[PDB]
Amino acid sequence: QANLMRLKSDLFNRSPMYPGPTKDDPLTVTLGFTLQDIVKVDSSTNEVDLVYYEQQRWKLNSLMWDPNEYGNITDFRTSAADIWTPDITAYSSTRPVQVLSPQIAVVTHDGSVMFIPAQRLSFMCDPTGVDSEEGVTCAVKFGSWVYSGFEIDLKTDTDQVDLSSYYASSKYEILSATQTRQVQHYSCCPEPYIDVNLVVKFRER
Amino acid sequence: QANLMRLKSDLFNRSPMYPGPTKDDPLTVTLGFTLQDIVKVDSSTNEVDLVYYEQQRWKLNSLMWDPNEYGNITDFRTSAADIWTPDITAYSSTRPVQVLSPQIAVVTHDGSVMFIPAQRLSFMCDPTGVDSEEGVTCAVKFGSWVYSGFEIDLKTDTDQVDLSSYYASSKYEILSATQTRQVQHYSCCPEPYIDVNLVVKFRER
Amino acid sequence: QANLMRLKSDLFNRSPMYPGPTKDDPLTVTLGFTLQDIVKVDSSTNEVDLVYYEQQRWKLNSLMWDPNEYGNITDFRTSAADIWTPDITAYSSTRPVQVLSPQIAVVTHDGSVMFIPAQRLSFMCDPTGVDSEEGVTCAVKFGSWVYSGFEIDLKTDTDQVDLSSYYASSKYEILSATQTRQVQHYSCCPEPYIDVNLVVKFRER
Amino acid sequence: QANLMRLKSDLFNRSPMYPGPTKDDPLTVTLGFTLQDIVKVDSSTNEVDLVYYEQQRWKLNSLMWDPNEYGNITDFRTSAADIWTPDITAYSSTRPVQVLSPQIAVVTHDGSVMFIPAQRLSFMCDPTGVDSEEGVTCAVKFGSWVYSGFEIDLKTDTDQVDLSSYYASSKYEILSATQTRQVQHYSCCPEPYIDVNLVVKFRER
Amino acid sequence: QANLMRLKSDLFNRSPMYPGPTKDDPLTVTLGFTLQDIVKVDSSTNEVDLVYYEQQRWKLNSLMWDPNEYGNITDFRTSAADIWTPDITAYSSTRPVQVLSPQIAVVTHDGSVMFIPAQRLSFMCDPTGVDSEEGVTCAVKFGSWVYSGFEIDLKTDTDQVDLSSYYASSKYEILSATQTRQVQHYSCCPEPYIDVNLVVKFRER
Ligand SMILES: COc1cc2c3cc1Oc1cc(ccc1O)C[C@@H]1c4c(cc(OC)c(O)c4Oc4ccc(cc4)C[C@@H]3[N@@H+](C)CC2)CC[N+]1(C)C
Ligand SMILES: COc1cc2c3cc1Oc1cc(ccc1O)C[C@@H]1c4c(cc(OC)c(O)c4Oc4ccc(cc4)C[C@@H]3[N@H+](C)CC2)CC[N+]1(C)C
Repeated sequence: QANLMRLKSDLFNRSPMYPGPTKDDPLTVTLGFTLQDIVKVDSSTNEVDLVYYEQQRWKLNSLMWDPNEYGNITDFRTSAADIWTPDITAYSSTRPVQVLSPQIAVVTHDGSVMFIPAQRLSFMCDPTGVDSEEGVTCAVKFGSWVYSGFEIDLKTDTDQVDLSSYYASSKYEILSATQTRQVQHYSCCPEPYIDVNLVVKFRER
Repeated sequence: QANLMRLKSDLFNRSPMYPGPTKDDPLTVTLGFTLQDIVKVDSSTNEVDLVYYEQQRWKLNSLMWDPNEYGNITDFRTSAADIWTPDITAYSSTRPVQVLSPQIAVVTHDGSVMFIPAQRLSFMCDPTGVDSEEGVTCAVKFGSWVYSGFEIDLKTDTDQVDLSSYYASSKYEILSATQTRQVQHYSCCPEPYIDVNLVVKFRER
Repeated sequence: QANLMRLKSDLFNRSPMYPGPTKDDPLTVTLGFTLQDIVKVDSSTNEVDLVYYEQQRWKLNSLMWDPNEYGNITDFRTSAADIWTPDITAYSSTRPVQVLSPQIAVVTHDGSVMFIPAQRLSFMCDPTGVDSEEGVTCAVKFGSWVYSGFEIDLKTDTDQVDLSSYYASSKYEILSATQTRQVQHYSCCPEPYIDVNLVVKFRER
Repeated sequence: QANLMRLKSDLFNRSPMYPGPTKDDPLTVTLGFTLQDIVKVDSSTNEVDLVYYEQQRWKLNSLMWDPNEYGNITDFRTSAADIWTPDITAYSSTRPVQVLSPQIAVVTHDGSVMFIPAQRLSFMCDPTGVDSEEGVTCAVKFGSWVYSGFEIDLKTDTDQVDLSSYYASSKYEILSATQTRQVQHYSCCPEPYIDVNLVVKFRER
Repeated sequence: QANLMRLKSDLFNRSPMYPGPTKDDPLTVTLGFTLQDIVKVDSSTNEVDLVYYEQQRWKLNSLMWDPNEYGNITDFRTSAADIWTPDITAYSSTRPVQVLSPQIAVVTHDGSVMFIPAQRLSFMCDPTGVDSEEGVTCAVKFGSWVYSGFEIDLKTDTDQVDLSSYYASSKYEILSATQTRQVQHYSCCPEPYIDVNLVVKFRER
């Protein structure tokens, strides 16, 4: 534990925290979703509740170290509060997202960070037709709240949502689930905006 | 990165925080709304729930810098906790407002700040007649809680609520949505009080 | 800005915070209610929900200053957390009160403080008869939780609750609303206790 | 206020906080309940909600002073965060307890502390028979979560629950309410455990 | 009080907090569940709510002392905030866990820690058949959120859940409850992953 304490002190206590990305030093965040359950549909307010894991990854020069200088530590776990993290947010939630897991990240000696919060999210969806063979389609966009594509770029590893852990006995079965990078341009500004579109088709039985 | 780190230290770590405006140093806050959805109407209690983005802009001389002195940085993002923010509040909410987005501001080198919190708001409105073709009109005033017009002035860029992001499968159809600056006068004191009246006429799908 | 920052620095950063009143240096807190809406009535549990502004005023010697020494500043606004506040409490709530407004107060150069929190309160009341013409009466007492009348006295400026802001389209119509200072003797204790009794008579409109 | 400021500084800003009791230096906490209302009875989940004031009293040598040294001050009010407090817990709650009063205590010159949190508690009870002339009996135990009776001894001043403030128009009549110190033997541990059994008999209307 | 104050200062105020385990300095956490009550069952969302006490035990060399040096103190109670605690998490919750007990742990002179948070948990569970003689079986896995079996190994003293405290009058009767260590291996990586599977069979009473 002596070496890890030294490393953390060197990384965190010995310099001002990373002030986030800028156009001159942009960063790429990879997003991936693991859908666990569709827990609730409300057809009187058009709200649907999902439970999922959101995998985020990024890399910072300021979090790099040489394992040989620290007893060959190649990675460590630490509170998310200890590091900068991206402001990735649902764009059409209807209630504050509910965090279901400890806020702890894994940092690797190449400066890469992996952070996987589990969340319950209520978002806007008209669920009518959910009780049919065809099912229904809902969508919610995820992206930075304040950084344009010039500061934060988003990427997915695959366009397919991970369904391997979807609750087998859910009230709702998943027909398809995709996660797709998009580039928007608002008629006010020249910079691109990026989001990842979570599109889920599902039905009752 | 080095220059941004130095700039924030100069802006935030060297002086005390802006103590807010006064009659001698008044401020103008620009407000605007982007209505995403009407998520609930409760006819038993006369409450209606909105989800919206709330644009706020103002400008502080104490947040100014010369880009040439800081590696040509022209603006930056920072936690809204790092800066003074106006106490803009709904005048007829029935529940604490729920914040749906990160609290992060954009600061520009001219001292301008832009802050766009997304919110779920419950407020007083009698929805009677919402299920007619003529619909129903509700209204909520927004303004400073403790500053009069001598200290904080309000403006809208436009009197038209931004509806271009309105949920396309909402239970409710928006007939009109305006945001209008108003000068109030309580028969207690001379100084004027300013508010922005959000007025929304809508009906069931 | 400079003068104000200097004033606050002098009032808040140079001496320990005011530790609250004692018998030898008692304080008077003036209370007043602006009733905005009766939002909910629950006959299953005998709970009624009110939304109101609670106006509080008191005066501290330690908050005085000479405007001439501070650029003619005669008053200022500041976070409620910067100052001592009375522990004024509803005595028969059934849920934690919910705060609907920013916790900011106005401080004046003679040491007077004005604080007006907006709140939603659930309290004990049997609504039986609310649907009639006579309506129903409910009452709730407000006062310090831990200070006796030897340390904090209360008073009202008028025993008439301010209804000039009551929601015109409430489900309930106010027939009467009074706020009355009471002096209580508790058999446990030789000190006088003071409360303000908010009595509201109302019916379905 | 000068004298009170000195006293708090001497009591609080000189030594570490009291680290809580040990077998070598045990502490006795006195508990007393004032039942204000049985708010809710859920027959579908067997949950009952009470509102009560839980009076806690204990005494510490480290909180003692001589009034002659501090301007005849014999007691003072202070934030509960300023002092050690016992971890008295309801043992079969089903939701986190909700605090309804300010977290402030009264400290007296003999080192005695009195802290009276008003709370709303949901707990496990089968309300079958509540709608009979005989009513139903429910019980809830209170005591330290982590201290044995070797470290914290509990007592009541009376076995009779204070019903003098019970809400006159509750949906429920109280047939009886008692609070009884129990010495408990757990087979895990040779040390005695102590709890206070709150037993309430009640019926509809 | 003096000796304990010394001990806490020596354990907590001299060195940095334990930074958590690593592959070189792994840690075993022992878990044991005491099931108090199955409180809710929702067949429209497939969620079930449990109240239980989760015993957690582990041992750090950095928490050891010689009782002879500290007045024979053999163990002490302290806020869970003063120490490192393992990130043990339910893998299929549908809402943030609710904490029902004080966050206070017991530390023993051999460096061992015992911490027993009482909690209400909502987790994914199809209750179909709960209203039958055979009842239904649900399960939820517990483990570290970010540590693999190389860093945190889990174990149970027994595979039988503690039922000695189950609410006698619950709406649901417990047919069986087991808690068993399991070793997973996720396709991506080679390190073992460890969880404790809590399996409850139950029926309406
Ligand atoms: C639904 O569409 C939007 C999606 C998103 C945003 C904003 C969107 O559209 C809006 C954009 C604006 C207000 C309200 C909006 O609803 C701000 C916009 C604007 C101004 C100055 C700028 O600086 C010079 C600037 O860049 C601006 O444009 C953006 C500001 C923030 C964001 C995007 C664009 C991120 C912002 N956030 C949550 C991410 C997703 C002044 C006023 N003006 C309205 C023109
Ligand atoms: C690791 O598990 C426990 C941890 C702790 C305790 C008890 C625990 O589990 C037990 C709980 C019980 C017996 C044996 C136990 O081993 C009592 C339990 C019970 C009854 C009545 C209650 O009131 C009407 C009640 O609240 C009960 O549950 C608790 C009682 C005390 C404590 C917790 C729960 C605190 C008690 N102690 C000091 C703190 C930590 C009667 C029937 N029943 C046996 C089911």
